[PDB]
Amino acid sequence: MWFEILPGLAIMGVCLVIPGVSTAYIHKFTNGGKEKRVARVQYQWYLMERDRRISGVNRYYVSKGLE
Amino acid sequence: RSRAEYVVTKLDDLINWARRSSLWPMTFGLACCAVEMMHMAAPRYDMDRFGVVFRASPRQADVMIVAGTLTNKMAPALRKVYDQMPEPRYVVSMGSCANGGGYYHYSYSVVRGCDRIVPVDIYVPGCPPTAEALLYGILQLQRKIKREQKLKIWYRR
Amino acid sequence: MNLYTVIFINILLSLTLILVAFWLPQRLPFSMKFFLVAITFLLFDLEIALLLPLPWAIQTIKTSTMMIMAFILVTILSLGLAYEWTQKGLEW
Amino acid sequence: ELVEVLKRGVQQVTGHGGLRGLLRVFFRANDIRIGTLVGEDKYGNKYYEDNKQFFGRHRWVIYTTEMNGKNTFWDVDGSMVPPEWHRWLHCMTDDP
Amino acid sequence: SAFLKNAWAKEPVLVVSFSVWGLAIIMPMISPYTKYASMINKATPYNYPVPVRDDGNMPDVPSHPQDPLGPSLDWLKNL
Amino acid sequence: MFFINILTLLVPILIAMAFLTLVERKILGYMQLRKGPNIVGPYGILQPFADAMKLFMKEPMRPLTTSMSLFIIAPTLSLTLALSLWVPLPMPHPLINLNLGILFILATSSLSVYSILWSGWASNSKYSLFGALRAVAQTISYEVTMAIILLSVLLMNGSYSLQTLITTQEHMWLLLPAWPMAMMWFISTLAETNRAPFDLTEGESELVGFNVEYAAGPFALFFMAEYTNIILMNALTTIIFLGPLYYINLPELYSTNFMMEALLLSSTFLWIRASYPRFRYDQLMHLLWKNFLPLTLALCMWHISLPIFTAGVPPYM
Amino acid sequence: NMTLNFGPQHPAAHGVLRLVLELSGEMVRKCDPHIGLLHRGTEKLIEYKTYLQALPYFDRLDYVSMMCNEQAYSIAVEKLLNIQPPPRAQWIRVLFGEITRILNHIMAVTTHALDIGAMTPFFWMFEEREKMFEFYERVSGARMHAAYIRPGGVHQDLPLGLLDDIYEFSKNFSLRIDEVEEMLTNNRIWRNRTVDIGVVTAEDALNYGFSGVMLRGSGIQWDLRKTQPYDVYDQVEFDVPIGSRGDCYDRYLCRVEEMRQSLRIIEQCLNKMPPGEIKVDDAKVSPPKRAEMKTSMESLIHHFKLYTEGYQVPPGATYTAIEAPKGEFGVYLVSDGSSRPYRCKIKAPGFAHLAGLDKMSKGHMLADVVAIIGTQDIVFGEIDR
Amino acid sequence: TYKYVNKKEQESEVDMKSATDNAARILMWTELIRGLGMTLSYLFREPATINYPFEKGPLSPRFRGEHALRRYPSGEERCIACKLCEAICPAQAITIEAEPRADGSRRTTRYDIDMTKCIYCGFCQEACPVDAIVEGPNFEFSTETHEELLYNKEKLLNNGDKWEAEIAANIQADYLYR
Amino acid sequence: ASATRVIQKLRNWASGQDLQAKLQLRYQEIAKRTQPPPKLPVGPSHKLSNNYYCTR
Ligand SMILES: COC1=C(OC)C(=O)C(CC=C(C)C)=C(C)C1=O
Ligand code: SF4
Ligand code: SF4
Repeated sequence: MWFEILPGLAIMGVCLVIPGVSTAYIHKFTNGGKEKRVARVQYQWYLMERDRRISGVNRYYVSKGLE
Repeated sequence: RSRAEYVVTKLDDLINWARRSSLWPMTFGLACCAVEMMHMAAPRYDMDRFGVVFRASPRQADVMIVAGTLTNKMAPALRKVYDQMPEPRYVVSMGSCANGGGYYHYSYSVVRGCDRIVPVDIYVPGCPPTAEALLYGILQLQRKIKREQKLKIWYRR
Repeated sequence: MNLYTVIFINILLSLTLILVAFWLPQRLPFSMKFFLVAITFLLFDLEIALLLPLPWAIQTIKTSTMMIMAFILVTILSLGLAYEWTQKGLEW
Repeated sequence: ELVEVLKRGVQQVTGHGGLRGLLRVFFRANDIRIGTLVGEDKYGNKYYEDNKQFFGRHRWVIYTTEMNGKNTFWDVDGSMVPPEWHRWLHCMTDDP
Repeated sequence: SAFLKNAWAKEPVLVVSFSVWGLAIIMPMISPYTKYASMINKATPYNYPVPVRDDGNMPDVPSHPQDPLGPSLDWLKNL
Repeated sequence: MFFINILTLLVPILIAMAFLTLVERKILGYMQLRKGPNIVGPYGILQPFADAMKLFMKEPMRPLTTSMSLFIIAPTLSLTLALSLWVPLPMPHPLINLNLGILFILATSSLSVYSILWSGWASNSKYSLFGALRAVAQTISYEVTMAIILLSVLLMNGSYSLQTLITTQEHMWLLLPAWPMAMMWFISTLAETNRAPFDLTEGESELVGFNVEYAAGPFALFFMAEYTNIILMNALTTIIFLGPLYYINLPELYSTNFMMEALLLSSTFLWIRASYPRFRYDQLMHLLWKNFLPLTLALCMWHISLPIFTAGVPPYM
Repeated sequence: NMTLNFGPQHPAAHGVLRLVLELSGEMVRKCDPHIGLLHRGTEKLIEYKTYLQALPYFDRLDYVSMMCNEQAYSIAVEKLLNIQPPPRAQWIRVLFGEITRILNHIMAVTTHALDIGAMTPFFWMFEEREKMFEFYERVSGARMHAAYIRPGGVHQDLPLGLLDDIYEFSKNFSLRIDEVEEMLTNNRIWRNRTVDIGVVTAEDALNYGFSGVMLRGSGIQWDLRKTQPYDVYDQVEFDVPIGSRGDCYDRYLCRVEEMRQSLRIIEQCLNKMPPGEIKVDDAKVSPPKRAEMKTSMESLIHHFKLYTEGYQVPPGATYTAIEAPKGEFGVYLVSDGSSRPYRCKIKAPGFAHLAGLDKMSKGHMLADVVAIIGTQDIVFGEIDR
Repeated sequence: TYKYVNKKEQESEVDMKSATDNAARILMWTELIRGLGMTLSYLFREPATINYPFEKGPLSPRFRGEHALRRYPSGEERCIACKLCEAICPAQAITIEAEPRADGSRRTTRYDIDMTKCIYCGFCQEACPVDAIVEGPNFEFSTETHEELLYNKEKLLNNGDKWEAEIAANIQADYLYR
Repeated sequence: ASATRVIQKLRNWASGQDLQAKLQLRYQEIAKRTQPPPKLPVGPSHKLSNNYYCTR
């Protein structure tokens, strides 16, 4: 019966969600719980870099009004 | 278990399983035995289930099933296709026309067996060897492929 | 760099396979049609290029000229195609 | 509806002995289906019949673990079936 | 016309093909929004708007962004 | 961590590649009244790994008349480009997001046509050269409409970055609009992966050309490549035209639906293969240059006009 | 012109075919098919074998239409013996003859598609084909290569359950033709691959001796089953499916219709099969019954002589043609008074058809040739003999 | 009685409605979608394949299969070397030479069926007066070496003893027919 | 057979035909094996009188 084709599809599927969940949590871990900034245009890289200089060395650390 | 002998027995068991599970056969398609296998490829006795490829080019074929009479004009070819198949390769002779000359044994245009042209591993008997009968023969090839111990021989050589 | 890292792993994975694959085991076919296609292909491929900047050009303040230009390009090439059809070309 | 099919499925799985049995069948016979034992020959082969299924698959044999010495756990071949029970399996005679 | 008909039923791609070619060559000419594209894109502020000195002779320029003077995009709003 | 991510994208995809093969051999089976491979392993799950091992062990054959590089470069290039094109794909977050992402995918695909050309010249047998020339032509032709169909899309997306479409398709799939091209993207995706309706690249009844002289490890690498592509192109359909729902709070329902739509459209080309006879070589090019290219070029203009007079010019960035 | 041979191993070559093609580019300008790769010496071996022991050879000439082939030898030998089969036997030969044309057509239509690239039609029908062989096996003991149709009458009576089982197969078979009907008859891809390919004009078809669906496909109205009714084809009603134009599509459509028309003939045979004996009662021609040879001396003598020596058919020569599924299959049996034949020229619908490939495949691509061989339903056993 | 297949009875003049219906057929591949539906339908049908080792394709009593020589219930082999099984074999497979046994009975010193030569016609089954040579049910006798396929009297007699119970049942079922 | 109604309905529709009425797989409709013993009829020429071969 067709249901036997499912085992194979399942294994494919599980192996196609891993990548999307993986890439989207190894980003939120490396960037400090905040989505990796996407610097499409320089302004953004500038702002990002500015952030680095503002604190520690990493941009993800984010200083606030209390600074 | 711990012994260079045990590791070399288990790993061929692995190598033999891979060749056994995936035999991609290449049928020349001589005479009528090819039909009695087109029935094996068909739904009542699927061959793919067992890991058998319905259609495989010589260079990608593990098993050659010679179905049908090997005339003296197709002999020079069979050998070529057997010679051009990849090394790990096996031959299954199907039909009393191929394993022996069968009706047409005494003909002037029929080779009396493909064993004369290509070394043969399993001989499947029957004028139209039944399709289960070919499937039993292919399964017998799988039993022969399980028994082979190439790695063991290299170790104790 | 991040891309470089990914790509070299990509080549490595493929070279690894072929290497194991080779290590574990231990004259005049010519039809102008074919050449003609290749040519047409680039004439179209070049056009694809002149059409690729259209996403940035959409935001151009002119707009009228943009479309007037783009429509002329697509129309003149298509006519090229038209004549390709009319002529034995594209009729293999 | 769907529950019914799942139910009959459970019956099948739970039917062939414990998990041990299911694995014995799942891996060597490649079919978890339950039928009525129509007999056990002196070699050890066990024959079953499920008239509900199509003609092709209403009569099956679950070969033995060892025949004439040889281990037949995985290396099962058809000829293992005894000549007496061969015709019953091939539907030559409808009588066990 | 008759061929047109068969063309609609035989080789019914070109017909559609050309039809679109034209409909794209017309809608822009006649539409209540075509003008907006050159405006909506014109308005989008990408480069800093440099302020002009106040000679004090200009009543048109707004002295402050929020002033009631200057350009507005309420057309963009409620568009 | 980046490597971890590199591994998370490539390894799973490769495994998915393998099981697609199994799934292709069971869905085609049940459609043809046969169980398909279930005897090796449980329900055939170990079947893909089994022939992989058989293929690598069998002797790679270097024809007497064969280049030894344009022969080994060709499968390496095929696997490298296909696995590489999974690098910049939104799921929803891309591993290496590239501002000109779709141009990367179009360019990388284009490079695979060489592997076919190089393998055909390398074999030095007539069947290979004839097959390669027709093949390169098919692939290239189906690139010209393939590219124009994307340019129509982009102009309604605003950018070349595949990441933008997740924000473009937050209210409706791009199938509703632009369905006429989806179909034409789907058929072109079928040609570029040399799948069935368009499998003349390597027709079997016709020239049993691409892998004629390729066995064992080389066979496998392209092989792997084709199937990974089969997925990738289907996945690009599932981002560009069928936009999976995106919620910024939970990113995986995007990937969960991406999983579901990709599998169904991957299932569709499997279903197409069993259902249709293969087109003739010229019948294939007759479709693209006569039937599709005029449709695509005109609908391309409609997609430069729809934005302007509907005052909908898409926001860059 | 880049000479290239369609070598035997290739699947589209039916196992044995070496079509020397001259490729003027992809367009093929000339074909020189080199058959002979399966010539077994079938007709020089028959001269050394008695009439019964040569029957088997006729099941192997066209190997996809076994019984219709052995109905041509059986009719010939019967003519030369001025004996006629009993009434039940003639219906059984017509019943088995149409099961064979359904069997050949399922072979021809599905394998043609396998060559073009459609793979599923073959699997659906091949399951319906093993259902059919079973009927051969249940009546003769061999799935194919039965030897059931004997030179005089048929060999053994139908088992007591066969006609019910043939009804159940015929009852549901038409839906199965209907199903590939939907999957491969309107697909633009099939029509394009098949329509307007290998057109053969009516007079050219007669001149090239095509004599088959190839004759009927171009509109010539000739069926040896209605024109020269052999066996009982005079008491069964059917419509010859004449095609109009001759493209490989019209020929496909004709083959699908003949499968449907054969179901109409099979229906009549089950509905009207007479009670009676299956083999003529002359012990001189057909062997005596098992009980009789073991209780009556005249029967043992007749069994001993018939099996050891033979019928000894009277001296003469005959050309008997029957409509085999491929086309007109005829045996020119020349007979001396001896029990073993002198000559047996098997006319093969197929020797003529393959000759037509060069003319039919004119101005055609490499791919068209694969369709051209497919639409001739050529089995090289009949051509090579 | 004839029947035109693919002959258009008349020229239906295009009507917009007709044209649209057709154009839609070409543009939206309507018939192609029809074909996909058929295959999806079977995907849901039960597959017809049989587990080959566990289940076997049905063969009725007349199946010819593999040659065997039977023996009388007493234990005397049935063959009396009349040698017409040799005479009617089409392939020249059976070779028989005989001499009067010590008992004085007629028996075959050598009976060799060359199975590779045999084409399993089943005439030998037919010809034997004592019905000593029978077509046995077994079809699975594939052999690694060509010599094993050649069969002498001892293999066939042994084949006969192994399958006698089923051979007797099969002959029992079909003898009235013969 | 043995298919949940819904699958059957999908089957019948996708195919466009009542495939259930004419299933290909055979179930308890096929002639049972061991059909009764057959007493076949003896044809003409078995008369014990006026059966001279010279006349037939
Ligand atoms: C139906 O016609 C024929 C075929 O093509 C579909 C063949 O493939 C073949 C041989 C094919 C193979 C490789 C089994 C034969 C013998 C044949 O008769
Ligand atoms: S063996 Fe019997 S069946 Fe196979 S080919 Fe020779 S004759 Fe035809
Ligand atoms: S016929 Fe029967 S008995 Fe006479 S020899 Fe041959 S086998 Fe022995």
